[PDB]
Amino acid sequence: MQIFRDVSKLLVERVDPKILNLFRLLGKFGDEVNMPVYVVGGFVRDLLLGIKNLDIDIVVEGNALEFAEYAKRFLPGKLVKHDKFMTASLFLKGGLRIDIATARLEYYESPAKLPDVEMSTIKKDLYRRDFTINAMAIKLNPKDFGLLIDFFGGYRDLKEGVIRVLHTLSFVDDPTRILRAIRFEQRFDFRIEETTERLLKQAVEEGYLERTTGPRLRQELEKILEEKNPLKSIRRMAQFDVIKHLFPKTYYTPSMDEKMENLFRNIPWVEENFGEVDRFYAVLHVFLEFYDDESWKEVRDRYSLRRNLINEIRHVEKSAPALLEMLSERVPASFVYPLVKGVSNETICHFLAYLSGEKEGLFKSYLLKIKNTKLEKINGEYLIRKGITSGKIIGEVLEKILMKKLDGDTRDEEEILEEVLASL
Repeated sequence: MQIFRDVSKLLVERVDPKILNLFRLLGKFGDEVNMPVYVVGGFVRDLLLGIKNLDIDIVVEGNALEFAEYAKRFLPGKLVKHDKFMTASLFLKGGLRIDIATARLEYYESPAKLPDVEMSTIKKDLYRRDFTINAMAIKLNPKDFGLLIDFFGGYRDLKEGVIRVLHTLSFVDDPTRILRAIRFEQRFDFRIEETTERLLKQAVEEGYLERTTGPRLRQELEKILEEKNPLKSIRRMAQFDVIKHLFPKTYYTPSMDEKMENLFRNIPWVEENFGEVDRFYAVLHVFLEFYDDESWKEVRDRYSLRRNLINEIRHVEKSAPALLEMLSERVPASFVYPLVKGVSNETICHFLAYLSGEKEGLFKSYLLKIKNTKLEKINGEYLIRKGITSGKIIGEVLEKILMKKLDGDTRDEEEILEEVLASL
């Protein structure tokens, strides 16, 4: 099994020359300060897959700051230190930005957060990363420029479309990789090789997800949501029984899957007509239907959710059956007003998770009819106080006019006279 391979030709072929020359310079600085320099990770994966990947991620076997400082005086830019054991970024005025980190090992005392010491060679720094396809480096120092360093069978695992962990305790160490594996599985068209699959299942069914902290998990979750085909990933989690270990009161059923399918289908039509949609919460609107208060507080606290969220979910889960019936009978827009009156985009999606076909089509417009062509034109409360006093009664009036209007009457101030007649 080949570890070292000359990928020089491939780099000159695929990488922008302005940037290739930079990699060269960096290598050269490495020698001039006696640090081995490497580009690592996704960039190398992406190169070999022939996938554009612009950013530059540098690993040095030495002091990151020394190197960034040295680099800085030949590459005019802004040098930010960081809070990471030895991490810096040089922001070049030309636009692009260099990340620079010291090669590090991770040792795990428990299945939580690892000890780090720089006291690592590049080997150890690669050995601690998640999957073989992400654990590859290319050396930038002049004599070794364009050398693929692949300790773990990553090149081969690309050509076989495989997601494979680097050692046996990989999931137990960081159970966050359970979600990450699915994510890169759907992101390329990859499969989780047998052995690692078994490892994944053990970790899932032995409590490892619960043993990890909420925030870490949430973040890998949002990341899944922003990937290309989230629904695939979600179904993959369910295939692996992950969802229930993430949310102990949610059961992923053919019923839930349908809603979830409707959900995603309709989500962009909502970002389209209504603005930004937090996909994490949209998905929770479904996951968390029918949660009891204590099951909720447990989940609300583990992942850090808004307190009101259970209220909004409950509004949809409770009003959903009524909503279907109203869309069956082509009831007037005025009748679905109270259900969506001033609700979150996420709640909207959640309503859309229940429908398809004609009901979706109608509801979709009723919604647009509300978004716009809402909006009183002339009538204020103060257009009303010229003829009529307070107070609940004027508001009542304004909404009746709004409402007769939603079904729609294009003119006006007949509507007021018209409905004050109704009031008698």
